[PDB]
Amino acid sequence: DVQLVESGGGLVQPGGSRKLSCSASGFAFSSFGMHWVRQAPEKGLEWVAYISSGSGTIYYADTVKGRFTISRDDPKNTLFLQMTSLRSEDTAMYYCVRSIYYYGSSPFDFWGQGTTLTVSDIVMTQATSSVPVTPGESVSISCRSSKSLLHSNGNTYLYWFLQRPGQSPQLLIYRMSNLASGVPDRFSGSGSGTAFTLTISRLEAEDVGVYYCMQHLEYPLTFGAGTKLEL
Amino acid sequence: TASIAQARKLVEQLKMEANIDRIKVSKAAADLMAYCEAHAKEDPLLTPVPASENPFR
Amino acid sequence: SELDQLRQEAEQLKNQIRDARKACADATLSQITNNIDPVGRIQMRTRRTLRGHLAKIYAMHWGTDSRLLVSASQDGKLIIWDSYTTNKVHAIPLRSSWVMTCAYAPSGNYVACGGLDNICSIYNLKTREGNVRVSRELAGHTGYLSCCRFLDDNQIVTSSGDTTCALWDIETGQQTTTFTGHTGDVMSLSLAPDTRLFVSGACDASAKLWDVREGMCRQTFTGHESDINAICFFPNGNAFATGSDDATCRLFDLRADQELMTYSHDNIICGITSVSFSKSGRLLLAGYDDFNCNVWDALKADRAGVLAGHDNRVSCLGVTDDGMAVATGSWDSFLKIWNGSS
Amino acid sequence: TACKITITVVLAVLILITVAGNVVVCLAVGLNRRLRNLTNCFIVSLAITDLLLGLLVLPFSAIYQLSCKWSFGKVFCNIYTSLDVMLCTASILNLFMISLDRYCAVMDPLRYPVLVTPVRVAISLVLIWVISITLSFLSIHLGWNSRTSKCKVQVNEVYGLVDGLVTFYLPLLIMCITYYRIFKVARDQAKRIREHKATVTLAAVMGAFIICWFPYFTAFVYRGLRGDDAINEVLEAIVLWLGYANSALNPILYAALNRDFRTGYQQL
Amino acid sequence: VSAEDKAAAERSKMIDKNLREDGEKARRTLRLLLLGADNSGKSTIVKQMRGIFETKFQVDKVNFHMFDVGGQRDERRKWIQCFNDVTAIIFVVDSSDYNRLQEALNDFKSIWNNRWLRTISVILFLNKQDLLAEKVLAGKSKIEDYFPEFARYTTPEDATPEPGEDPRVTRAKYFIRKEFVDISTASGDGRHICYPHFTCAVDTENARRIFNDCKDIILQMNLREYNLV
Ligand SMILES: CC(C)CCC[C@@H](C)[C@H]1CC[C@H]2[C@@H]3CC=C4C[C@@H](O)CC[C@]4(C)[C@H]3CC[C@]12C
Ligand SMILES: NCCc1c[nH]cn1
Repeated sequence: DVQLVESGGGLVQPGGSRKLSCSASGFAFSSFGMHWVRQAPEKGLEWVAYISSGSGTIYYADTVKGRFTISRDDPKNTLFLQMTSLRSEDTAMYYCVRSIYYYGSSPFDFWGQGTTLTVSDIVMTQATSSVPVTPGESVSISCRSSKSLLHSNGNTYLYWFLQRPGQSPQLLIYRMSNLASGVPDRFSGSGSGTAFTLTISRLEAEDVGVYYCMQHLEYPLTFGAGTKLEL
Repeated sequence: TASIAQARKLVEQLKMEANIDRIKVSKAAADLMAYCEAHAKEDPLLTPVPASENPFR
Repeated sequence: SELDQLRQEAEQLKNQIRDARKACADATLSQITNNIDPVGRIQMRTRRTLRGHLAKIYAMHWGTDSRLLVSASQDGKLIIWDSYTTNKVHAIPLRSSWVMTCAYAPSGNYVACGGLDNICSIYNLKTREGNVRVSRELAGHTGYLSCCRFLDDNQIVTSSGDTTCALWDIETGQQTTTFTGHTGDVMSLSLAPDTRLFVSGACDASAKLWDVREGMCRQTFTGHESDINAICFFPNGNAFATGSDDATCRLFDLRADQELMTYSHDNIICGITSVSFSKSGRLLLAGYDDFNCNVWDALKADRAGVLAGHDNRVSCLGVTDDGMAVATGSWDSFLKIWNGSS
Repeated sequence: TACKITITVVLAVLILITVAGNVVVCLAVGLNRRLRNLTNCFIVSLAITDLLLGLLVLPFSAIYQLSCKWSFGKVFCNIYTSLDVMLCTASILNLFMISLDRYCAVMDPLRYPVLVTPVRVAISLVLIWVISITLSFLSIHLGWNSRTSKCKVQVNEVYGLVDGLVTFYLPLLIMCITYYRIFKVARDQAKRIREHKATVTLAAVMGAFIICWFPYFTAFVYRGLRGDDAINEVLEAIVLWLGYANSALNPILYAALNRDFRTGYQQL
Repeated sequence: VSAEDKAAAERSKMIDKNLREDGEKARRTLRLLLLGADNSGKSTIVKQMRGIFETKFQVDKVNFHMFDVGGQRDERRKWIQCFNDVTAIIFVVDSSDYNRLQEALNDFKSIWNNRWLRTISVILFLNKQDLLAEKVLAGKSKIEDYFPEFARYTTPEDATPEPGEDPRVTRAKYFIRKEFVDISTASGDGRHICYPHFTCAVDTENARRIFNDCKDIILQMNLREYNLV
């Protein structure tokens, strides 16, 4: 099965250096682009870096550019993240995310379990922080963007993720309407221009969690604050 | 007895084809002409679309 | 004695069918469509050129989204193209490089191909591993695979050079139905829009209409003088057109059970490789050995235009489901996308 | 006055043919996709070089010969002479590389794709221009060829031998040897299987090269050794324009005598 | 273009990089098509040198790839179009069996006069010469029975028989060869040339004869484009 295991995290001194590794098994690693996404404790998701398939294209977030270096070893199916000058702002759980890009592909489909590091731009808005829900009732989640995510090619590069408590985020809706593989049909993504809605018909216990909307129109990739579902 | 067995099968097949109902060629021609006329407007190759509606600009 | 008597009855039955067809040949399609105005001159430009194949392209098939297409070449490579951007979506290395046909599943999840290896290989395009893998190898034909078409994700029809067509269950790998009756190599097949019937053209210069569920030949269409290389159903399913090596295209009617129109020109002396209809069926596009593609008026048998953009044989062509564009593949290793402009 | 007009027409036709002839070769490879092969790489380089000669050197040479005075600046004359030396030396060395290209095609036809790999074509093209630039710009600007209305190329005893032998006489010796071995192989095949088909084509290719360039380099070496006044003024003009006339025949000998190019013209 | 389109375009460019790398290795090999009958013994020729059966052998740093299509029926007029770009066709016949020689001659005529084989030379092999020599020496079966023109055929003076060969063998062996060459010279207008040869089941020079003949086939193409022939 598809697996992404992170290692190398731990408590480090401020200003130090640490090397994070992401070992991939069960899929063609060299065919997938790879992202690092971190999540500060009791905070939302934050994109860190991206390396393309073939290592030809590399992108960094502004808050980490110049200090972090991302690299991959295709024969060993290992993804690396070399970090330097680590600050207290870098204390987060770092997730290894695979993403392949072709017509009709589903980027960000699989996330790793993550490794914990402790140190001693389109704006995506999710105003509703929490929503009280009951099973069997329809729920709608709203997302907003500072810029229109609808491109001239007809795609609207909006993504929906679900992070259940204790679990890594999982892709639900990619490009604002398509349903990810392995996701029940009750989830539906609807949007237009800058306003987007995620409708969850017949809510169940498994659906409880935090929902993030991400834009992929341009780099750096930015996440919404997140909407939490509670019973 | 391979040839005699094949002959029976070939004769039996020709019986099925000879018992079908055939409409007039004029009736068949009209249906083909009607279908082309009815769907003429929605044929981009017959009537090229404006460049704004052409995915292959 | 018995053999001589039986073969005489076949000749009597053939005369009975010929008289029956002549009885219903009250008028000609040319007379019916004389009054209608011509389509004019059809001008199509090469919008896209698909480069990357390093050998003769032998087959292509559009996906149902009218944007993705799969092409087969004898460099041992199956390529899936994004026609809007000319991006290569996939490159499938073939175990046998002598591929002659390829098909795109209507769902878009599978592609099929096969050639002189006598095998129809099914490739899964949607895997969790991110690569295309062989899902099935359909063995059972004793000749080369000439054409294949999906009915759904589990059923596919193949025509072979062993004079037979077969219907396959992909999940079990067994041919549920075998279609026999052609005396020559079957070179092509076309599915009816409702996928209840399909026509096949063989090298016995005859076209047979087969029932998929029942598994027998319903009607036989003759009139060509040489091997049939191409066949295509009319968009409404009540007719089909064939292309042969005698430089002619003929329009046969299912219900009238006879030929309705011939599409030939005195300058054309080369064989025909591929035929297709426009979305409304008013245009018949045919690929030729003389490096050109001639667009015919289906109703009036007039050459509406010429697609001249290849330096070698036009081996295959196909029109999208929405009718927006036509793709032509050629032995010069290039694919071209054509449509007109206002 | 009538002779001046007559000579002007002759020069105008020669310039027009050279420019128009090499445009067709450039367009034939440009328009035809099948002609964009490594076998025609040298012919394109030859056609490009001769087109520049017909635009940057020939129009100015015609003015200088007709008016018998160099109205342009003295500094520009040095660049004009350097361009004339660079383009003509490259054009001569282009023909030398074509003979070597054909020599491997005929003598060792099985191993031709590995002995004429496109890496070696790129290196040879670079070395042609490096030698062409060195003998044209560096030699003139540094006074290597040094002994106001005259803008003729200056030459000394040492420079005449170096330029004459390396640019023309050494390639001529090899090309005669190379094209003679090819002639033996072509004749042998015909005897086993027109009998003079290889004779006419090879004589026309070698005949034009020798006719157009041998008298010039013979006079060029003689002029350097015996001074600039040894060569008659009328004679010096004849041999100078024979070398220019070669660029009008290269589109005919190496393109119009090719199977693909003749059919390529029909596609245009 | 969007951020995903740029990544898709980069994926497309990586595919083209691997297409050229895989496609570059196939340009250095020469493609050969092996044809014949069941009794032709073409399997012995390839085995000695060594749906589709392939064989790769090297002769002086030159790679040959010979394809034998043994999974198809007799009607090859359709799938022969696939082998339109092969350098040579290695047609093998059995000389000993005079009964099927006319079938081989009829078979060779279809291949030579094929519409899609107008520029493909044929490296003709007449296999099993030792069996033919014994058959002629015995005299039980005479070629005149099947070929009436053999009785009126005389050995040309230009012929150069191998040492230790009876004159009777040379007259019969060259008559069979003349039948095939007469078909070759009848048509083609010099576009392609047949290269007849005589081999046996124990001959080990089959690879070299193909090497020399393939050199002539390629050489004629180079001379043709240079207008030297
Ligand atoms: C294709 C070949 C035959 C073209 C040859 C062109 C020759 C014959 C023509 C073209 C340019 C002409 C020269 C132009 C100028 C002069 C200067 C004049 O004071 C003497 C005649 C002379 C020297 C001409 C001699 C003949 C000439 C060299
Ligand atoms: N017109 C030819 C000039 C030249 C080149 N090389 C020597 N002289």
